[PDB]
Amino acid sequence: KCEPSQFQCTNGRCITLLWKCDGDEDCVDGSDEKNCVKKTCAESDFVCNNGQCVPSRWKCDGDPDCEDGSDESPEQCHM
Amino acid sequence: PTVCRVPLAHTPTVTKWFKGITLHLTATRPTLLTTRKLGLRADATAEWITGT
Amino acid sequence: FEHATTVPNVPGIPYKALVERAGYAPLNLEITVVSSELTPSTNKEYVTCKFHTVIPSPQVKCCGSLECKASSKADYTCRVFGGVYPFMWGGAQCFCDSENTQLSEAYVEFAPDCTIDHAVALKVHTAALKVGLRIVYGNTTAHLDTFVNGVTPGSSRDLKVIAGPISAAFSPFDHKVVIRKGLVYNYDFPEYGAMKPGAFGDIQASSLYATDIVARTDIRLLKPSVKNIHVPYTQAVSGYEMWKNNSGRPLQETAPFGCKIEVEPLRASNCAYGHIPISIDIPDAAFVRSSESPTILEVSCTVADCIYSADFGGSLTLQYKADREGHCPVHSHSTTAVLKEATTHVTATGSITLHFSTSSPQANFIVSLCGKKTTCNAECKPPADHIIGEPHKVDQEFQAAVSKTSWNWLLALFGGASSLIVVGLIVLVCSSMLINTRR
Ligand SMILES: [Ca+2]
Ligand SMILES: [Ca+2]
Repeated sequence: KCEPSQFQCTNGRCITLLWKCDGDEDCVDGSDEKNCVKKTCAESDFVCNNGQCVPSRWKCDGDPDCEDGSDESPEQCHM
Repeated sequence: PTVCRVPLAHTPTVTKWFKGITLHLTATRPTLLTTRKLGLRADATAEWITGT
Repeated sequence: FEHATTVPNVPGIPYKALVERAGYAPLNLEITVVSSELTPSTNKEYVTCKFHTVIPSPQVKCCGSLECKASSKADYTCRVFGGVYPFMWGGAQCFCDSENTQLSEAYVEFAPDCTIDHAVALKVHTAALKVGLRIVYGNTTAHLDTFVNGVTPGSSRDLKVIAGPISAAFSPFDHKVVIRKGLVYNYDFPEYGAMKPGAFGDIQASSLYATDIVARTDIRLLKPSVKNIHVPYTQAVSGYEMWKNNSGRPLQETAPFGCKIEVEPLRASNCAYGHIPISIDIPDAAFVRSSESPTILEVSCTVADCIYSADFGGSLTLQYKADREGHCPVHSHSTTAVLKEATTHVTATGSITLHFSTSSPQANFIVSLCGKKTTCNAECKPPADHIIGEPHKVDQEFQAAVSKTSWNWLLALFGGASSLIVVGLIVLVCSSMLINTRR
């Protein structure tokens, strides 16, 4: 264990709270990001109809990237 | 409650002589030097040190 | 068996002893004080912080009189002022010219940020010592936390150690202690109910959310002068703020005996004072017959080089002749010299180099190699380094702290003086009866 000044990975090694819910994966299994409510997308980040945060460059790149395929739907980017 | 990043001062150089030490301290900003003896009497000191 | 040992209470230097009973091989005892906890019995007096002066909306009676009604709120000041004629944005609020009266109220509260910035005034009674130990006997290592009171049979599994009462009762805390954001101060705070304006504890309460807040902050209510509606007041400065300005330094920095003051609970950890009369109860399975242990037929100790220092600044080689292989304990039967190791490999004939530490300027300690005591004589020079980063392993006696050369010369001078005294005595007694027989 470790002090409340540190957040425990689900591995055994604990990183500080400033590194938790900061948009950066610094847990081996990512248990420091996929628990907090910071679901915001960046200024340049495209948003799927499914809510996933995908880079804007990935949109209509020719290959499906997002779970629902909205990134490559003909409606979302005309072809 | 949260966590703040605070400065770490320059590690002092210790000059050793008979029953005493000399601390050559470098501090660009006011820094706290606290000492105390580990016996029956503390003789604790406190000083805010600026400069070398 | 019971081994009456007196382990010095300093956290980190092992205490090496040797336990024997007739017919059994000696065993090596190593007691290490890993952690210490001095937890005193506390009693929460009250909680104080910066007060928030609450001035309610003024009450005005246009043509009439208002009365002061007693209230339970902290430092409730209440005054009635005649002839006011107050003004708001819109002009006169009353129709009488000089029969108006204003009711000025001002009580005190707890600032919203006091859930973090507040002080707890505690009275601490006598302290208790709880130590974590590292008894290593033979080959097994045990960990246990015991109370140093002399009566509790605190036992991990079977070692059944009893920590006898500490020789010198010590406590970094006086009777009254203030705890603020993890800092502990030794402050003679005012009692619950006797609060002075401008001093620490002018506002008091059992808890931050209690309804029994009491305060004496000297709220003086003044006659309104401006035409606009106003409650004028003057108040003493916050005693909490003044104390925060001139608190002094915490016990975390002014404590004696190198104690670490910590909160939740209030405790002083890793203190180095006094002695612990600890009694051990070794399981009989650890001990072994002398017949099976190796025996030493002849051993002689020769010491190469030694400086008396806080570290292990001594070396020692001894030649033995043992009839059987095995392991054997090594121990120094003196308080001024302590060996680094406790056991060593014994093989037929050979020599072993054991490092030790001494404080006397003469290594005149007696070493044991599974029995068969031997004496070492040396010439211990002062150390080269002035300041070291590790505590002294042995105490400073008086007989050992003076060298044998200095002993020889001091004894020579004193014995010479006594020699003149005794020759004077013998000559006067030899002359007395000679004079008596002369006549
Ligand atoms: Ca992170
Ligand atoms: Ca795509």
